[PDB]
Parts: sequence; C-alpha cells; structure tokens
Amino acid sequence: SMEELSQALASSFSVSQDLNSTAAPHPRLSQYKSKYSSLEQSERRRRLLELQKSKRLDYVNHARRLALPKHYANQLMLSEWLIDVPSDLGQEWIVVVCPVGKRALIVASRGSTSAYTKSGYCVNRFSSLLPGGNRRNSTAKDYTILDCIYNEVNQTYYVLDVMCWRGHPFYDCQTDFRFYWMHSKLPEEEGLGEKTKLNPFKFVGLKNFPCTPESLCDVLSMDFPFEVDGLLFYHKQTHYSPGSTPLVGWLRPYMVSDVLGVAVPAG
Amino acid sequence: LKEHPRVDTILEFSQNMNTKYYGLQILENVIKTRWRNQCEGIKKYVVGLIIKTSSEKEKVYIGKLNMILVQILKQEWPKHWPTFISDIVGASRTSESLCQNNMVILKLLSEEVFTQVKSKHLKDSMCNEFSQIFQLCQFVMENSQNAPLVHATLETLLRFLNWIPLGYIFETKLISTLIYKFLNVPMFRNVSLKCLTEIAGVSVSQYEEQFVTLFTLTMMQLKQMLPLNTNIRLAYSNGKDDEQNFIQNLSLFLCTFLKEHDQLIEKRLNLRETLMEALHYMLLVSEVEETEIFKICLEYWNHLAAELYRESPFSVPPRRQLYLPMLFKVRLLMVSRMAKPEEDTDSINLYKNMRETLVYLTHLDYVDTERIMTEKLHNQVNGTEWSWKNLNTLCWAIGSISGAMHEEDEKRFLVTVIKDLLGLCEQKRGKDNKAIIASNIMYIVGQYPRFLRAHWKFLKTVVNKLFEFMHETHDGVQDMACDTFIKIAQKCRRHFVQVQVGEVMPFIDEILNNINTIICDLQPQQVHTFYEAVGYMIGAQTDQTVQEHLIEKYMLLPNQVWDSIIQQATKNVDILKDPETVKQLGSILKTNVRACKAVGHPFVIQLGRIYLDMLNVYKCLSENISAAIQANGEMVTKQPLIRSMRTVKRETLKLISGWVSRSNDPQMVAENFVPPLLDAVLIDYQRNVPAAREPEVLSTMAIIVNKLGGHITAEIPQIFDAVFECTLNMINKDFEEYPEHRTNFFLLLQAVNSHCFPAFLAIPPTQFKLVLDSIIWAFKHTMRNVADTGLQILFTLLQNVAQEEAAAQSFYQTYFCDILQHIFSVVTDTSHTAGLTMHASILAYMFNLVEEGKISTSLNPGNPVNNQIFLQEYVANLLKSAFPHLQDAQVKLFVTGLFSLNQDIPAFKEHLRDFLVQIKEFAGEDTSDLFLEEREIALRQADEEKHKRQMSVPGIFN
Repeated sequence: SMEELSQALASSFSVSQDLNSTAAPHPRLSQYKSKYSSLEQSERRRRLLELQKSKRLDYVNHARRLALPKHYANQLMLSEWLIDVPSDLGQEWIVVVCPVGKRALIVASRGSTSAYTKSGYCVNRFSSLLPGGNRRNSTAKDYTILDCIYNEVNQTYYVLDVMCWRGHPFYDCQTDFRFYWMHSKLPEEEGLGEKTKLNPFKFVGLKNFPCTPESLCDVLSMDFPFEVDGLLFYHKQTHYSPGSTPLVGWLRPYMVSDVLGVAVPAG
Repeated sequence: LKEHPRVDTILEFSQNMNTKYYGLQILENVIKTRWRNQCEGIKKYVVGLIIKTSSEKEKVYIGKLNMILVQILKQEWPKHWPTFISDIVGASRTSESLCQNNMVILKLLSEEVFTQVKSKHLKDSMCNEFSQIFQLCQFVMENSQNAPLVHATLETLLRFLNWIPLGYIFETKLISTLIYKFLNVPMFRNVSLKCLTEIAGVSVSQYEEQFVTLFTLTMMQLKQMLPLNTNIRLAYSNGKDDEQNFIQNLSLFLCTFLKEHDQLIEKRLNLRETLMEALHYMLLVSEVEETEIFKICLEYWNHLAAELYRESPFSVPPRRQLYLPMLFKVRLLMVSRMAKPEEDTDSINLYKNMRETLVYLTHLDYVDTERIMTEKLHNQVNGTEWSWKNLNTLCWAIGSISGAMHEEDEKRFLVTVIKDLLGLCEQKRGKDNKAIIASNIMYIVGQYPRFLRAHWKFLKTVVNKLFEFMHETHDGVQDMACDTFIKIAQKCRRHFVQVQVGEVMPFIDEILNNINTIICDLQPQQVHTFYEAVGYMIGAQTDQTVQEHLIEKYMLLPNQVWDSIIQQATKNVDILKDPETVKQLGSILKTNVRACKAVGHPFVIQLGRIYLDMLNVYKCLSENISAAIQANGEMVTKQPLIRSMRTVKRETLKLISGWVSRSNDPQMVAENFVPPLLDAVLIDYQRNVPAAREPEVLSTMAIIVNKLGGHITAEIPQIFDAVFECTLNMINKDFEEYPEHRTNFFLLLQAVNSHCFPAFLAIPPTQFKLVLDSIIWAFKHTMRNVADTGLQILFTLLQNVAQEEAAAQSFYQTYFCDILQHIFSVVTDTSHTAGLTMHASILAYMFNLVEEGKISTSLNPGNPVNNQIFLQEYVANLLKSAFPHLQDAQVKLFVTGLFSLNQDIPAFKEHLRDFLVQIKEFAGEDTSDLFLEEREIALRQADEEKHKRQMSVPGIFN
C-alpha cells in the first residue's frame, strides 16, 4: 500500500508523457518501470523517417518567425535515452560527444544574439559574429538559428546543430548534411572560436564520429577541451524537429560499455 | 488672499451672493482657531441662520452651516453650553421642518463623539443629555408620519444607542416598536435592523427575557421579508444596494446576536426551530459570492467552532448535540471556499481564519471531515465539480488541516488522497490539466512532512519526481518543483544527510553527485533555491569532517568557474573589466550567499577558501569603479557595466554579513576575517564619492559589531575614521537622499552603542560630538522608525555613560542640558508624538540624575545652585517660552509634580500626557495622537492571547 503508493508515484506521474525521457533515469537503471518507458525504438524510428519523407509543415516561415511549437519554448530536438540499439547503428548513425553545460536555443537576429533554455526563458541577449548577431552584421533576413550546449567555464556556446544559417533554414535536411554545413560555415567567420568585445562568447562546433565498434573505442579514448557530459547518437537521416525523438539517443559515458556491448579503455 | 484679517461675515452674509462659501470658510476658520461676549454673539447668530433657512436648492448651504455649529460644539459643549440639549428638543418638538435638521445635526455631532473609561465617564456624566435625545426620538417615532423625518430620526437613534442609558432600550417598547412599525417597511428596514443589531451587541447580565424576545420577533419579521427558501446567493448578486445591504445587515444581526447571546437561545428548548432557522440563514448567506459578506459569516462560524472546541474538544457533549444537524455544512463550506493559502494582510487573515475554523471542526469530528474531503475529491474525478479553481481550493483545504489528525489516521487519509490525485492526473488530457494536478499533489505532499519523515521510500520517490520535474518545460512546473523541494528539504533535513535509511548511502551523496544533471535546465532563480535547499540538508550533518566533505562537493561547480576567473585575473587583471566575467562573479557570489544562508557557521570552509581572492576582486573592481567616475563622473553609475561591478561588491558584503551573523567563533572572526575585510572596504568607502558608496559596508560593520562586541571594540576607531563623518554628511542635509545609508548608519551606531561602548572614549571628542549631533538628528526626524531608533540610542547612551564616573561628569557638564533642550523641543513642538513613552523614560531618567545628586557639580558654573532647582527653573523657563499663553502658576506646579514622580515611570507618563491633554484641548485635533501609544499595546495583548491559545490546538500552527 505504501509500496503501492511509491510505485504509483514513481512510475505513473508525468506532465508530458515523453517516452523514455531523460528527465528520469535510464530505464535500464530504474527500480520501477514507467509506463513511459518503452524498450522499443526501431519501429517508432522507422515510422518517423517515413513521415519526414513527405514534409507537410512549412519551416521557412518558422525560421523567420523566430527572427509545431509557439514562442521560444521547446524548439530543440531532444533525444530519448538510447535503449533499443539500432541493428544498423555503425552504418547509419553518428555520435556527438557532448560537454557539461546547459542546452540553448540561439537566435542571431539583427545585431544581436540571444540564448534560450528549453523552457523559452531567455538567459542572455548579446553580441555575436554569427550572420545576424552584430550591428554591422545585421541585415535583410540574414538571421541564423543554432542549437548549442553552453559551457560557462570555457564561456563557449558549443554548437550541436544548425537549424538556420544566414536566412537559410535546414529543418528539412538530414543530420549528416546539417552537421556538414555547420562544420563548413563556422570556420568561415572572423575568430568566432575567439574572445572579442564584438563576440563575447566563443562558438565552437562539436565533432561527430562514426559508431562502428572500433570507432567508438577511439572516441572514448580521445581528449576533449571540456568535461564530458555524454554521448548523443543521431540517425544520419533524421530531419531537425523540435521535441523528444527516438531518432536521437543519449547515454552517459559510463553506460556505453553495458548498453552497446562494446569494449572500453581505462576511464 | 482675502481671508486673513469674525466681524465681517455677520455683515457680509446679509446681502451676499454665491461667494458665501468663503464667508462660511472664514467663520469656521476663526472658530476652530481661537476659542466671551464675542463668540456668545456668534453662537446666537449661527443658530439663527439655520432656524430661518430650514423653516430645497438651499440644501448644500444647510449642511455647510450645520458643519460649523458642530465645529463650535466640539469646544463649547456641554460644560459651557448646558442648555443646548434641553433647548434643541424644544425647537424640534414643535416644528417638523426644524426637527429634520436637528436630527441631521445630532447625527453630525455624534460623529465628534465617535478612551474606554473616558467614554464610560461621558456616558455616566452626560447621562441627562442622552436621556432627552432618546425621548425626542421616541416621541417622533411615536407620532410623526413624515417619512423623511422618521428616517433621519432612526439614523440618530442608531448613532446614539450605545450612549443612552440601558433602561430606555430594554424597559421600554423600543425593541417591539422598531421590529413591528419599522423593520417591516422597505425604506426604513435597513436602519431598523442596524439599530436592532446595535441593541443585540449589548452585553449585560439582566434583560435576559428582552434579548430572547429581540431574537424571536426579529427572526419572525425576517422570515417574512427574505423567507428561508430564498436564494440569498443570487438575490445578493442581482438585487439592488437596498437588498444587498439588507442581507449584509441580516448576517450582521444574527452574528452579533448569536456571538453574544447564543447560550440563551440554546437553553430555551422551544426555540430550536428558530435557532436552526438562524443557522439556516447563516448558511444561505455564507453562499454569497462577495468577500465582505463572507467575512462576517466566517466570523460567526469561527465563534461557533471555537466554543464547541472549548467545550469538547474530542470526537456527545450537550452544546455540540444541538448543532450536529448543521455542523457538517460548516465543514463543507470551509472545504469548498478555502482561501488561497499564505503561499494582502487581509488575505493572509482570511486564510488563517478559515484554517482555524476548519481545524476546530476537524477535531470535533475527523471522520466527517475526511469524508467531506474524499467526496470533494471524487467529484474532481467524476468531472461533476472539475475545474482548476475547484481542484486548487480542495487541495488548499486538504493542506490546511495538516496537524489535526493523528499520525495513523493521517497516513490512511493521505494514501487515499495521493493515489486518487495520481489517478486523476493519469486520467486528465491536457499538459495544462496535468500541470495543475501535479502542483496540487506536490503542494499537499509538502504540507505533510510528518508523513514523509515516517516513510523513506516515499520521501525518496517524491524527491526523485521533483528532480524529474525540474526538467519540465510546462508553464510553472519547474517553479513548483523547486518550491516543493526547498520545503521538503527544510522540514526533513536529517533524512537526507549522512544518515543511511533502509539502504547503503545517505541520499545527499547521490544528490551532490548529480547536481548538474539535476539543475542543468533551471534558470538562475531556481538554481539558487536548489542550492539553498541542499544547504539545509548539509546543515544537518552533525559530524564536522563528514560535513566538510559535503560542503566541498556541494560547492564544487561555482568554485570551478570562480577558480577559472581568478586564474585569468592573475595572468591579466583586465579580465575583471570584461562585461561577462563581471556578470559571472555576481552569480557565483549569489550562489555563495544562498548556500551560506542555509548552512550557517560551517560554510566557513567555503568562505575561507575564497576569502582573500574575493576581497582582492573587491579592491580591483573598486579601483575600476572609481577611476571610471574620475574620468566621466557620477553619470557612469548610470552605465550597465558599473552596476555590474557594484553587484559584486554588494554580494561580497552580503556573503560576509550572511556568514558572520550565523558565525559561532568570535575569536576566529575577530583574528581572521575582520582585518582583511576592514582593509579591503573602509578606506575605499571613504575616498569614493557619495554615489559610489555601498550601503552594505555600513550594515556589514553593524553585523560584525552586533556579533563580536568586545572582540572588536579595538577596531571601532578605524571603522569610524573611514566611515562615520562622510556617511553623516550624506544624510544630514536631510532632503531624504540615501534611505538605505541612514537605516544602516543608525543600525551601526546602535550596535557600537550597545556592544562596544568603551570605544566612544577612545574616539576623539570632536567625533563623539558628531555621534551626538547624529543621535540628535535621528530622534528629531519625522518618520517614526528613524525617531524611535534615535531615542533608543540616546536612552542607552545615558544608562551607559553612568557606568564611567570619570568621563560621566565631562559628558554631563558638556551635553546634559542641551539634550533636554532638544528632547523637550521634540515633545513641545508641533508634535510628532510617535515615542511619547520613550520621552517619558528618557526625561524620568535625566531628572533622577539631578534629584539624586549624581551630576556632582553644578550645571550653572557662575551661579552655583542645587542642580534640581536649576533644572526645575530651566525647564519652566523653556516651557513658558514655547507656550507664552500659559499661566506662570501652572508651570511651577507642573514642574514640581514631575520630579516627585521620577522613580516611577507609568505615572510619570500619565502626568506628562495630561499636561498635553489639557493643553491640546486649548487646541483641538490632537487627542488620538498621544493616545496612539496605549492603543497598540492592546492589539499585542489581543495578538498574544489569540496566538498563545492556538498552541493547544494540534494543526492550527503546523
């Protein structure tokens, strides 16, 4: 009864009923099974990739609006916990090593660069060398929209995705593409990765890596200019769509060994 | 312009036009300012005008004239206008037209007859005067058929009922006349009822049968106008002011009557039906929407509940048995109309009262109350009463009874409450709906720590859910999650902290290990609450070394950024001019302030880690701030980067303050934190311009003084050097400029005075002079707060200076006289009489000194004389100069009375106020100002008897 009460409150008490939410611990570590846990992910992934194929929501206008969800809240594509490991993981997915920090929607718009939490609470309004985030770089629809993990200790917005660049929207492009575009547009800019009065915050993009066993092994042994928070696994083909999706998977580094059944070096 | 030079209006108003409102304003002036043969001519003339006038457009000048007649009466009547009352009857008792206005005038006069023994005496002495007023009324009620007159009469009766002798009310036919001839009738029915309720309020031992009759006859008439099957709730909202006020009056009647006289009706077994009928009404009115109406109903229910609780107080006693037929309906009303809990002074009260009533009722029958609640819950699941408003109210009421049941009953109850709401959440469709529910669940849970402390797995389940919700982006669920988390942490500390429960580690360990995972989606304000919450937990760790380790792990994240900033500063000082770095230091400090607040003394391991760096950053930003101002001036304070640095300084001071006041090792504070602080802040404060001076420098001095006393007396010279003069200038040219800096200055002064007195001798005389000027300014200021503080310091300085004979005499000789001059100057003047009671104690003390021969040498050094004579004269002298009107015979006698009342304070107070009583009656409007002091000390006895009666009631305070 008191056991029945706890179980009920742990496993059946949710405001937004997100499947495998990372607001609760990995299902593989919970003593209670939520009704919001699902050991299944592939079917839902296949189903979503099908849906993406026939794009029936105009995004070009969403990108400018910000310069399908309302104001500045829940605009970021958020991962489920990685549970049901894709049988074609190594061929069809890539891993981004994430920094300890805070997620941020970043909107560079007419002479300024403002950061938002998933909640839409604006955290800062500042200046940036991003196509729309400077008084000198403030123009007719040259707005850009990023998805960043902000690391306060290195005072840098680590770039995780790009949804819009110099007025070009990418919501409807695959991840391989988007990540390719960010790694190509970023270094094209006067010392972003540096500190200037005009650019208070450094914007470094995050490397992604293949997910073959040997590749993951390498990844885990690399050294990063930050403290490693976790591993995001993106399906190469997923478009950018705000919300929880099983097309991206999250694990903390100590989990990779167990859930992916792969080797690991010292750590 | 013109109204400057009596004689004019007597002539002016005779052939005047519309400009007559000036002539009336001129006459009112003369009368209210100076007040035989002259004004005796004025009285006669004034009365003549109205007698003429009122025997319709004229209406506005009538009231204007009536006004002044009352203005004079306030000064003349009755000691030097004894006929007035015998006269005014005569006039009216013959002319109806005249009778109208006299009623209007007597109503106006009673509004200057609005202190308990003072009024008791008036009711005794002026007994004759009232007797006649009542009889005038009687006669008018008895015979007139001039409606507008009869109304005005009734207005006057009401207005006088508390002053007319008892027998006229109860041994007459008043009660019956009022009920039959008047209550009965639409345009008279409101006033009628007010009168009857006024009567019902009378609290005596006799007239028992007359009260009982007053009950049954009024009920009888009421049941005829608003019959007991009316929908009062709807009648009120629709119907006109007329019918609204009648409903208000009805409840006012039943409530007044029953509160004072219920017991009478309870005993009279033939009166149940009618007793029940009164409750019926109270329930019907309790349905009314409006708050002001509910407040009276609620006062009634609280009375009923408290009586029965005091009879009972278990879960059948005789008075309870009477009310069982309708008690559950009161339970129902509280539950279904529970006010928003304290989570303005009126609304807090409103909730407190409703809680109180419900907690009483819950003790009477907990099973009934639980059942009402379970069922109100069912109806949220039903959808039959589903609404955000309704669910919230229910949950507030559930929360409100939180100590009233026994553990075991509580447990059973909460288990169904939580399950059912959990169910309700899974069942409702919105993200909106679910958020409303989830907050309510968390609200309830937070009101019942007793339940949480009893069951670890559940507590832990709840805290984990709260961490889960700290990621919810829906409207306010992150806020309710933090707010709940801090309540639970505060009320369950020990359960987290390095005491394992049915398992392997303390839970605090798991929290400290996943802090960034938990808080990474919160915003600053929420992170701070999270930190504060975790502080309480750590505060509960009794083992010091285990607790050091907790604080370190706890404080690790902000320390990372901190360390990174400091390193950058070390390599390049200019980093501290960087807008973002400065914004970061601000928040790292604010997190420190918040954790320190929660942890208290042991936070030292942290504060000590960062102290010298922090203080160094303080100096650097200080050098920045001032050099910025030294190249652009004052306006730089306006700039955002300056505000930003100033926040660092401020949070630095607040953090230090916060720790010191919570500190528990004055040697440590003294020999280790005090010096570096003092170096970093004092000279800085001095050399800065008035605009660039942090007020918290003052409050931080004040705190470390209050905390260390003797341990820092030695440093006070250094502190006053840098801080004392310049701060005074800043506030001395009053023009209220730095409210924070004065509230602080004086808090520091009062501290040095209380705990560091010896320091005043170690400061040069020129600076002690200043201390006195500054204390003098304080008790000389307008706003009571500042005055009251200044007095307090002075009074303590006096008692304190006495302790050092050598320098006692220097002081007395130098300042003694000058201080009375100034104090009397505050008592004598156009009086801000805020601290009359203080004045009393001060003067009393100072008189004693001379009387008791403690001022060893003479104050007049050229004409040596017993100081008690010198003072007796010097005061009389100073008084006869502030009051040149006063007769030199009264002065001598009063100054004699004072010194013969010195070694006694209460009587010395009454003696002095009485001087001002009789001497402000040669003025006017004063009375209630000097009386204001006594008044408050009756509210705090009403609070103390209330608040301490609540201690016996389980759940009324919890």
